[PDB]
Amino acid sequence: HASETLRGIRTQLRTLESRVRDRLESMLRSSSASKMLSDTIVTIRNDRFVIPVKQEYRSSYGGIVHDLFIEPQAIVDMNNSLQQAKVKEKQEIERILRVLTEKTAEYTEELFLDLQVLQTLDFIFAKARYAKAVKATKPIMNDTGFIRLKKARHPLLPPDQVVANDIELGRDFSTIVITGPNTGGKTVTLKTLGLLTLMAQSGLHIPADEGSEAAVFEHVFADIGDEQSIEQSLSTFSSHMVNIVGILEQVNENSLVLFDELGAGTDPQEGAALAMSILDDVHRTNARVLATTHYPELKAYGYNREGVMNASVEFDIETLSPTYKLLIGVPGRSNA
Amino acid sequence: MKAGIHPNFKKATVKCACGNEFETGSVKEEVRVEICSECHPFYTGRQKFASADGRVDRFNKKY
Amino acid sequence: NRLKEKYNKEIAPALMTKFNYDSVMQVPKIEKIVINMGVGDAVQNAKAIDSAVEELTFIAGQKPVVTRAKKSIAGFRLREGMPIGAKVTLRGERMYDFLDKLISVSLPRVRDFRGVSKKSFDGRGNYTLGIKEQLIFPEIDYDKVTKVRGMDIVIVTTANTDEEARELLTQVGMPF
Amino acid sequence: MITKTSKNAARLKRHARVRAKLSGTAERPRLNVFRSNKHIYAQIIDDVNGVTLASASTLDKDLNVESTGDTSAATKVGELVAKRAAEKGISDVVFDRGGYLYHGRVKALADAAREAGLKF
RNA sequence: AGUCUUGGAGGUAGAGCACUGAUUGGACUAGGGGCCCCUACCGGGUUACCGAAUUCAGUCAAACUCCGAAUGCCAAUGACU
RNA sequence: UGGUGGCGAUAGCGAAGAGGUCACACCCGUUCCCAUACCGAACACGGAAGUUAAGCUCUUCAGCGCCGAUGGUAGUCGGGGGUUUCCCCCUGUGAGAGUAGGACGCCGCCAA
Repeated sequence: HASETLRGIRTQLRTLESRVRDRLESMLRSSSASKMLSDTIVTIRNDRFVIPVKQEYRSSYGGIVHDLFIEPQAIVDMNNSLQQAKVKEKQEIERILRVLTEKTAEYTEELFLDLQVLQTLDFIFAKARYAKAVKATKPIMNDTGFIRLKKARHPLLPPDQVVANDIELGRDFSTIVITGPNTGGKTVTLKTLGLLTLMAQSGLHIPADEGSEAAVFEHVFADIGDEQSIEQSLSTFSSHMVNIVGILEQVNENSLVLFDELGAGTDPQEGAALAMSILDDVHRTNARVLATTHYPELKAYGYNREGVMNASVEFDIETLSPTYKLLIGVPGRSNA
Repeated sequence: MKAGIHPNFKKATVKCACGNEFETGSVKEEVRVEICSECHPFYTGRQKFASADGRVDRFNKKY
Repeated sequence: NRLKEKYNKEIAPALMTKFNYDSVMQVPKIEKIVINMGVGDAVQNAKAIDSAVEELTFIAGQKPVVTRAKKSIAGFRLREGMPIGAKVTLRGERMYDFLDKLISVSLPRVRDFRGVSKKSFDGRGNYTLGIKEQLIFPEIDYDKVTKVRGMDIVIVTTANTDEEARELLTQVGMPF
Repeated sequence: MITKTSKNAARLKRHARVRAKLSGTAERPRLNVFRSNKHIYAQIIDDVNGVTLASASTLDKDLNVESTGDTSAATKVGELVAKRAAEKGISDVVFDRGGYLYHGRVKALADAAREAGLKF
């Protein structure tokens, strides 16, 4: 149905092949000729139908010896016509492929616009399938630099292993200092606030409950590092200090800043003094700050400064285990 | 199958140097090989080395 | 297995649809594979008959037969009843395993294998060879190999024409 | 294109080879047995007149079994043939194995006939 | 014993190629000789110089018959001499 | 339809169609019975995934092959004759091939 020429070539091929088979069969049912053959059956050599032939019978035949195997002279013309029909076939197919190229060339704008529409829809629908797949809510997303992660969860933990915490920042206070011994909830609270902020600022739903709010920061800053390897505790203090210097050069009122154990890896009094002075420097920019510390001196910090709030992580002395529950407004006590 | 006149047939995992694994009932419990079907170039279609070196001479008129 | 399922699921249906057969079992089938050794060199080496008999038992567990001269000849110093060559008939899982081993190792193991003979179709629909090397595939124990004369293999099929047999062999994997 | 003759041809050549020496006459009729891929049939015939005296098969409605080609089915067919030959007082019979080996179902039927009382 | 009657065994004259042999002409013919070209007796171009085999037609056979008489022999039932 | 016998291939070879839901065969494997100078190829062991291609049945034809007249002819028992390495006449008998024609089968038993 592509072209009448292609239909005629298909008819020529099938009729010429049928004439080949009928001519071979008329040779093969001839009783006088059956003596000269190896077999009364068709065979193929070199992309041709051929007769199988007795080697001693050679000079009796009218045909091309392939191998005996012989292509009879009356069928050479038929096979040549079939070859010309294959040439006409591939010419027809290349012509039709050029016509299809033209018909695609006519609808270029439609194909590109449909491709853009479907890539937009696949992007939108994949985001929404992810948002349903982690059972997550739309954050109420604001220019006021304000956060309220209701019952917030660390996204990288299992939903049954994680502990849910209310985190609120950037309304009554711009800075929170989480105080207390190095219990595994301090750093996890920092990473939770940071992860959920980057998720939310990308329009990906967060593991926090309905009516949660999150902030449209112009920048996010982090000094969250592992104390890697005791061959390098001053490479840790120095690495933190180099990162802190880089944060202090760039921070503004539209920034989130996350600080893990400010001034760690040195003398605790100098570390606490550095930490207070760095927090005061950043706090004056009206940046949103979450900091952790084990330093006792920083337990007084959020009582003595307007716009700062103290927090701690709850610890069970009866089990010797962290509860990972954040207590906002309560400074951490030591239990050593 | 006569009794005891023939050796015991055992399923073996024919191995190749290229990693191809073939299984055939053989006398040996295992058969290590270097060139399997796919490893041999003829089975790889137009082999790269052969298809590259099979060019005809050009009289060496480069110089 | 590894060959029976492949055949029944790819070669039979495809070939049936290609050749437009009027029945299911009209598809040509490989009935058997006969392996022969041919040698009357036994005249000069009486122990040569033992050769290719211990090798054939390892090639295929089926013990060969000590075929004997059906007619005497003076040109070859032969007398009727003297042993000449060996015969083996593989029918069943044995022939499938032999085909698998062959295709997988023997042909690719040959150094100068390229475009096997197309000629050696019977006309009738069978396919016929005389491997000239006695150590073609690994079960021949190169170390224990002393003589170098290979084997006759004769593939027999129910094909009524050479064309359909060629198609069957090519679809099976015969690298023509 | 390997071809092989049908088993029935071989069976007929064997049956003719057997009949070349034995035959059924009065007071000594034959006992033919025919194997089928799903059944088995037995007949008592007089070669002199070309007339059958009694017959049986796995298709009979009496003494039937679901095996249809088992040693037990052959034994029951032989018992039924012997019962028929007792009802029709021939009192004697000669066994005509239809080229089949006296190994399996044929042997079972013959033993059934012997146990019933058909003296060969 | 003779025949009127029937049924037999049989391979002789006759005829014949359906076996085994001899053989004539025609069509075809693998293959072998001769001019030879270069030329590893490898490749060809030809021959009415011969020709296995097949085919068409046509001949002959005590020790050749796909066939087969007339006569002669055996005996029987019914019959006359 | 299957099994089983007689009748001289007028039955047989060759070419084309239709039949398996039953029945008969193809077919699936070898644990059991049995086996192959090698083998489930054959013979056996149990069954029914599918197949009417083949085997087997019903049809068609005169192509190989077969049967096959009448008449005449050759030959010939007996009698007779002649130029007698042979021939002729009479009573009777009577070939082969060739044809005309027939034929792609007839009947007996048993089960369904």
